[PDB]
This record gives sequence, structure tokens and C-alpha cells, in this order.
Amino acid sequence: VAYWRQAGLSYIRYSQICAKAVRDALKTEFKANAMKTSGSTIKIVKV
Amino acid sequence: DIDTAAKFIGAGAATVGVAGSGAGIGTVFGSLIIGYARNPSLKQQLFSYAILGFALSEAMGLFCLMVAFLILFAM
Amino acid sequence: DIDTAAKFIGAGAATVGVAGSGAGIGTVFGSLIIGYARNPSLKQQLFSYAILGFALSEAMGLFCLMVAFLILFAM
Amino acid sequence: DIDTAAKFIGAGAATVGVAGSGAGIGTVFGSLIIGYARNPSLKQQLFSYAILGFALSEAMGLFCLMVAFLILFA
Amino acid sequence: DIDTAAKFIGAGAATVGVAGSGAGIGTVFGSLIIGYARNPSLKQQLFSYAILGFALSEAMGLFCLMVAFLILFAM
Amino acid sequence: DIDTAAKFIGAGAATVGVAGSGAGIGTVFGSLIIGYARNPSLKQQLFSYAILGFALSEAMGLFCLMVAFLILFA
Amino acid sequence: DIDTAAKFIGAGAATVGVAGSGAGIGTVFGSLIIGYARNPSLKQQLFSYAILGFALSEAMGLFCLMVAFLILFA
Amino acid sequence: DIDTAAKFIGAGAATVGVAGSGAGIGTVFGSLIIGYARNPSLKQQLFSYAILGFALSEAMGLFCLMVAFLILFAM
Amino acid sequence: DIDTAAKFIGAGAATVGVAGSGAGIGTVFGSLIIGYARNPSLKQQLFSYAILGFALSEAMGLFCLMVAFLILFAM
Amino acid sequence: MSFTFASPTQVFFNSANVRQVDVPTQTGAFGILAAHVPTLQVLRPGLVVVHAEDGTTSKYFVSSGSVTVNADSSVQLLAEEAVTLDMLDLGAAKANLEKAQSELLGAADEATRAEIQIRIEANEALVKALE
Amino acid sequence: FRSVISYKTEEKPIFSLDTISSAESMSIYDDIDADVLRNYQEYSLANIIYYSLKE
Repeated sequence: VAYWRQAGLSYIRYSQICAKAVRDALKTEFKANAMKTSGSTIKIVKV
Repeated sequence: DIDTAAKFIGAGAATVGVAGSGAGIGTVFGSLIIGYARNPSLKQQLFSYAILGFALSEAMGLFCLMVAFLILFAM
Repeated sequence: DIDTAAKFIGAGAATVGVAGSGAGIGTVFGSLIIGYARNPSLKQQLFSYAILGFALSEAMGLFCLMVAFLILFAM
Repeated sequence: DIDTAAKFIGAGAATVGVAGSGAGIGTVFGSLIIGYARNPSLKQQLFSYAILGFALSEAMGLFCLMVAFLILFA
Repeated sequence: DIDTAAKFIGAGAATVGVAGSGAGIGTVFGSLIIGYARNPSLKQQLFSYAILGFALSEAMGLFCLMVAFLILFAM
Repeated sequence: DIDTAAKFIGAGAATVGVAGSGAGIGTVFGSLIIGYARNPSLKQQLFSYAILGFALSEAMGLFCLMVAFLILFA
Repeated sequence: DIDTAAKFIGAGAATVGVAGSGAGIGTVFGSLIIGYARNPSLKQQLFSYAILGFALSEAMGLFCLMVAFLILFA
Repeated sequence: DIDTAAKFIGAGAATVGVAGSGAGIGTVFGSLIIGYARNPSLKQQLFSYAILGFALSEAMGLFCLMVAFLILFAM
Repeated sequence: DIDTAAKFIGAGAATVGVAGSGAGIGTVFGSLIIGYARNPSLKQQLFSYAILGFALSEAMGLFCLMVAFLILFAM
Repeated sequence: MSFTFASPTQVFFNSANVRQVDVPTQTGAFGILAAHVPTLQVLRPGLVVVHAEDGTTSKYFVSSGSVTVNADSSVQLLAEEAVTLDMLDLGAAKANLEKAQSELLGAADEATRAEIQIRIEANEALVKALE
Repeated sequence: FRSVISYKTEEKPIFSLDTISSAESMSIYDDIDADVLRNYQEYSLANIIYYSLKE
């Protein structure tokens, strides 16, 4: 029960943040294809 | 006085038995450490059980300890 | 007389076997702690076993204590 | 007499060795607890190996007490 | 004389009991290593419980030393 | 003779060694419980090595036993 | 002499307690091996713990032998 | 002969060293069971190190036993 | 002859103590075994500090053995 | 052992055979050999140094995911972000660690604190990875 | 997808933590705390959804 679990952050949030971190450490030589294929696009529509 | 010799030697031999009490308290405390680390949620219940084991071995140590105390006072 | 002291010498040497009982009780009541920490949903069976082990090892502890007190008072 | 005192010493010492058998019972039973928590679907075999280990520890304990009762009363 | 001889025998067979406390602290700190390796997010609580275990285990150990000391100095 | 009393004393003191074998068997069989609980599919070889360890700890137990009767009954 | 013979007996007896300190030290270092093979990203802290424990347990066994060597000549 | 009484007493007292070896070896091979269970394809390396530990615990054990045996016969 | 016997008795009561270091050695080497079972990638480090633990407990074993020989031969 | 190490975008090992693996996890790293006991551990920001059947051992940083050690001795190592080491800037990793700590205090909520702690931990594991 | 002309509709199962941590089938799996299943399922849900999105 790591710290972020009792914080309420779902494990997907943790993976999102770790992946974003490892992306920010990528060289801008590769940030080209890192930035694309990375961003989320889906919007939500409620009931 | 061989009576006093027996009293003191017996008290010294009886007080050693608390080695089991020492090992038991140590292993119980270590087990509580591991249990809290793995599952911090049940901290309270685990600590209660640890205190129970603590006391239930302290009583067995107090058995020999009180034997020695009784020898010291009475016999 | 020497034997009026040898009785108590032997009994004091005998009582020390309770270290094994103490260590065993502590080990079992640490295993209880961590077993409950890992899998809380099996608590009742864990405790049912724990009592079995406690009684069954303090039984040998009390065998030692009975040997001692039989040397002391009953013979 | 001195052999009576020697026999008393024999009891007092020889019985102590049972501490190891008692502690071994304690450890094997703690292992029972751990294994059962880990693999509850083997309860029966857990009791099997538990009683096996207990028998193999009471072997040592009863050797201790037999030596005591043979030095003392025999 | 045998009074002094009895005192020396008693101290020798009494100060032994601290071996069990030594095993206890060894187990406590081994479980401390395991507990830290598990969750470094609890270091302060782990320290608290471990020093508590050391205090309340060396306290158990010290009684045989105290018994021998009282027997020697002031009988 | 008094030296027979000394033999009794020595044998009683020696009989404390049994404790090591007792505790060793306890922990070996506990670890066998663990290794058969975590990985049931090695039961066979795990038990083989567990009985090996039982044998080599009963070794200490029985050598203490035999030496106790050798000093007692040389 | 009676009293000096008992001095020697008491010294030899007092210097047994070291067994517990040695076993506990072995436990501390085996546990360091485990907790380091698990999480090798805290090596510094793990060694801090293990050495502090070694010092502590060695010291307590040394207190037992301190009782031994003070009863020897005091 | 009183010195022979001492011989027998000392031999019987110092043959207890096998206790620690028995306990340590039991722990060693239990850990071997666990380690081979977790990672069965290192059974050969695990048994190499297990035999190392066995031999090098019984080494000190029988070292003490041989010292006590030389005490026994050929001091 | 009383001191001659007491010397051997104390020598035995000192050569017993190393059994605990033997148990500790068994513990640390089993720990090496299972730690290498878990994380074989740290073979070098694991073995190198397992041997250090071995020698470090051999320290205390030698400590008691030298105590015994000192009492037996040089007072 | 049938190893399969993959990322949402690229596949490194597909049913490939490698002798030994060194995976991180949420409960401290460990290793995998042919018949390792089955497990369902998830990953932690770290680096997996796959030991090829021969001498070569190749180190891939992984940021999160899941390791499954199979019943039949195989392995699935899925990583949300599996980058070989050279693609990373160690200086940038340390700088990110330092900044993330900088905004550590500015967390009015506990969940925000956990967020910054997550990024900080990942960045530091990166910093150690690149040395 | 199967070929430029071929696509077959499919349905795949999603299991919850209660359903997956109460089955004898996967008892053997080791080291599985009651929490690591929560994380593993939280991740496998997104994982299957992403696979379906691509297909």
C-alpha cells in the first residue's frame, strides 16, 4: 500500500506520471517521436 | 551454609531460563516490524497481537524470576 | 547435607529447559503477526492454529516445570 | 552418598536439552502459519507435514526425558 | 568457605540468560532490515519500533546481570 | 565409585546437545512447509532435500547421544 | 581451593552468554544479505542498520563476558 | 580419581557445542529448501553454497568437539 | 585437585558459547542461499559479504575459545 | 524460458530466449531464471538488464508496467515506457529531480504530494540508471 | 483486424479484483499481496482497452 495509493491516485496515474518523467529525460533528438504517440486526445461526454 | 549456597546457585540457574523470554520477545518484535511494513493498514491489530505475545512470554520469564525472588526472600 | 542441596541444584538445572518453550512461543506469536498481516482474510483459522501451537509448546514447557517442582516439593 | 547427588545433576542437566525440541516445535508451527496463509488450498497437507515435524521433534525431546528417567530411576 | 564459592557459581550460571536477549535483538534487527527493504516510506516508524524493541529486550536481558550483581556486592 | 558420579554429571551435561538437532529439525521442516506452500510443484525434490537435512541434524543429535553413553558407558 | 575453584566455574559459566550475541549477529548479517539482495537501492542505509546492530549485539555479549572477566579477578 | 572426574565432567560439558551446529545447519538447509523452491534452475549453485555452509559450520562444531576429545584422552 | 577440576569445567563452560556463533553462521549462510535464489545478478556482492559475516561471527567464536584456553592454561 | 518484453509502441523480445533477467518491481527488484516461481509483480521506475543466453547483457530502462512470470517458465514484461539507456540525458534527469523536489512543498493536498514524490522517485531512479 | 477485407468482431473478458483474488486457479502465483492485484488489474484494464483501440 504505497504512499500514492492512500493518496487516492490510481495506479494508472502513477504510471502516467512515471512515463511522463522518463519522457522529459529524453533528448530533444528523440523528443520528436516521444511527443507524438504520447498525448491523449479522447474527450469525455457525460450522461 | 550449604543451604545458602543452594539458594543462591538455584536462583542463578533459574534466572537463565529467561533466555527463551528474550528470544521470544525479540522474534515477536521483529515479526511485528515485518507485518507492519508489508501491511501497514492493520497496524493496530498487529501491535495488539505483538503486545499479547510480549506479555505471554514475559509471564513465562516471570515464572523463573519469581522462583528466584521467593528463594531470596523465603525458601 | 550435600543431597539436601543436590536436590535443589538438580532442580535449578532442570528448570532451564523452559528457554525452548519461551523461544517457541515467541516464534509462533510472531508468525501469527506476519501471517495475519499478509492475508487478513484468514484470521480466525490463523488464531485457531496459534492457540494449538501455544498450548502444544507450553505443554513441553510445563513438562519441564513439572519435573522441577516434582523434584522440589513432591519428592 | 554422592551418586544420589550425581543423579540429581543428571536429571537437572539432561532435561534441559528439551529446550531445542520445544523451540523446534515453535518454529515448525510458525512455518505452518506462514504456509497456510500463503497457500490456504493445502490445509490438509500442511497439517500432514506439521504433525510429521512435531513427531520428529518429540523424538529428540523424549530422548532427553528418557535419558533423564534412566539416569535417575535406573 | 562455600558462601563466596556459591556467589561465583551463581553469577556464572546467572549472567548466561542474556544470550536469549542477544538472539532476540538479532532477530529484531534482522526483521528491521527486511521491513526497511520492503517500504522505505516508513523509516521513522521502523526506527521507533526497533529502538523500543531494543529497550524492552535488553531490559529483559539485564535482570540476570542484576541478580548476579546483587548476589556479589550485597548478597 | 565417585568417578561414576562424574560420568553421570558429564552425560547429563552432554545431553543438552540434543537441543540443537531438535531446533534444526523444527526449522528445516518449517522451511519445507514454506517451500511446498509457495511452489507445490517441487514437492518431491524439496522433500528429498528436507530429509537430507533431517538426517544431517539428527547426525548432531545422535552423535551427542552416542557420546553421552560413551562417557557414561565407555 | 573451594572458593577459587568456584571462581573458575563462575567465569567459565558467565562466558557462555556469548552464544546468544553471536547467533544474533549472524541473524543481523544474514538479514542484511536478504534485504540487500531484495532492494539494492538503499545499500548505504542497509549497511548503517547492519553495522549498528552488530555493534549492539556484540556489545551485549561482551557485557556477559565482562561479568565473566570481573568475577575472574574481582 | 578426582582428576578423571573432572575429565568426564569437562568432556560432557563441552560436547554441547554440537547444539549450535545442529541449529545452524537446520536453518541453513531450510533456507536451501526455500531458495531452490523459488528459483529451481539454480539448484546446483544453491547446493554448492549449501555444502559450503554445512561443511564450514560442522567445521567449527567438530573443531570444538576435537578440542574436547583431546582434553578427554590425550591431554 | 579442586582447582584442577574447576579449570576443565570452566573450559567446557566457555567452549559451549561458540555454539551460538555457529547458529549465527548457519543463519547468515542460509541467508546467502535464499538471497542468491532471489537475485542471482548480485552473486559477487552476495558471496563477498556472506564471507564477511562468516569471519565476523568466527571472531566471537574465537573470542570464547581463546577465553577457555586462557582460563585452562594461563589462569 | 520464453521472454517477451514489449512497450505500447515497440517490441524488443518476442518469445525470445534469454538466460537471466533482472527486473525491478513494486517490492524491490529481483531476478528471473527459467523455472522461477510464478509471480504477478508490477514494475517500478528502474532498468531491466536482460542477460542474453550468451555473454551480452542489454540494459533497457522501464518506467512502469507489469512483469508476469509464467506457469510454463515463460515471461511477459510489459512497460509503459521502455527506452534503451542512450536516449536519456543524465544531467536532465538530475535537473528534473531537483526541480520536482523544488515544487515538493507547493502541495496543498496529500495527493499532490504523492504526485511530486512519484515524479521525484522516477527521476532519481533515472539518475542512478545513467551511471 | 485479420486482412484488408477481413475483420471479425470479438469480445474479451474483464475481471474485477474480487473475482480474481478469490479463485483457486491462480493460488500458485507467488508474492501476490492483496494490493499488487489491485495495481495489476488497474493496469491490465487500460492494457486491454488500448489493445482493442488499436485493433
